[PDB]
Amino acid sequence: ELHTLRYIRTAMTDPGPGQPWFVTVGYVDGELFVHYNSTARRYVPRTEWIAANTDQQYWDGQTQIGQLNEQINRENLGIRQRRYNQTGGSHTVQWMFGCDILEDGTIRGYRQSAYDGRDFIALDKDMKTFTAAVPEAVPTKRKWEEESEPERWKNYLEETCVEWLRRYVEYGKAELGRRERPEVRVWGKEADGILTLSCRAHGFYPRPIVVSWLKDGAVRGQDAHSGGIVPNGDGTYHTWVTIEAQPGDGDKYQCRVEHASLPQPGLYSWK
Amino acid sequence: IDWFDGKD
Amino acid sequence: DLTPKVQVYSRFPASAGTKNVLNCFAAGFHPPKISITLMKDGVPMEGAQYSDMSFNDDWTFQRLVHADFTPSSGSTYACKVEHETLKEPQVYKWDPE
Repeated sequence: ELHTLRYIRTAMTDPGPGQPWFVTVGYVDGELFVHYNSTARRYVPRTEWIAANTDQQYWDGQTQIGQLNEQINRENLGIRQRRYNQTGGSHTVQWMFGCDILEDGTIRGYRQSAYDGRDFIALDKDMKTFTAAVPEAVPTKRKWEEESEPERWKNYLEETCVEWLRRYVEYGKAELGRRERPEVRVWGKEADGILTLSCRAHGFYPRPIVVSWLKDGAVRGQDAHSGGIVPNGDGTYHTWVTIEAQPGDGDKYQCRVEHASLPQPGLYSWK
Repeated sequence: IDWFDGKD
Repeated sequence: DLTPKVQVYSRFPASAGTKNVLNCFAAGFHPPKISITLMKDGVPMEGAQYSDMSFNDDWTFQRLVHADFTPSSGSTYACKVEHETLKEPQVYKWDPE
């Protein structure tokens, strides 16, 4: 803890070429563990631990939950387009929901939706009502509140979501609690007369990390540029920070990498 | 676990 | 700005004659439809995985393509991206370093 469970849903009129129009993927503590799409018509494990700690019930049920959501989302695409007076084109429904369990026993939840990449509607903090982000979502607010949708999502988020998240974290404790050391490389090709120094951490886990440039031993932040944290294909991450120097001042710069996996912070020069 | 959406 | 923000990077720091994985990560875009091709010398490579996709809290989509490979001496690797928010395909060259 903190521990998180997150589901994100995409429903699109224009995927497109050999791509599924409907997808749902689940993440525990920010890592992919579950996948469903309209081509497969099947939920599948994406980590060894989820597969090893569930029975066939789990997959057959989730699969049919996925197939059900597929029909509901087909209609919702239709409904939102009509609200927006659309008769064609690329459009998308997005759902994003889940729960957090904070180290302190306190939980959190959120249920929010977008249309064409913009806020459409969401359950509000007290989980008693929905707040439409656009006028087109107003009839939806009215309908759901008449149908006691908020209460139904209060239960899912505060009980169902949390209880299952407890099971998941327990299943994949070892995997989620592991550490993987980044290999770091510093490099500086140039031209146009500027020495561009780059420092890259490869395959670190968990996610959090610090990669900084030092100039005369002093951290040169204001002007280093980061690509942020981007994922590898194996549940590890990558980051890449650059800085331009004089061609010759190269020897004055050092990249420093701090990570939980490291015996000591890495400190590396160019060349 | 995943859960079912309501109808818009 | 809803154009794809692309980075090309290898799983491991690259080495002469060493097996690796080439990654292309596109982020911050909409609509989700996108074309992302890993390329060796202006031609597609072999065996490309696409996930997930997913999106951020701001609802912008992201997509990762990765493929097993060994960097060949004298070869140029790059990620070719096509998305409707751009006039023409974008080509992001990989730096072997």
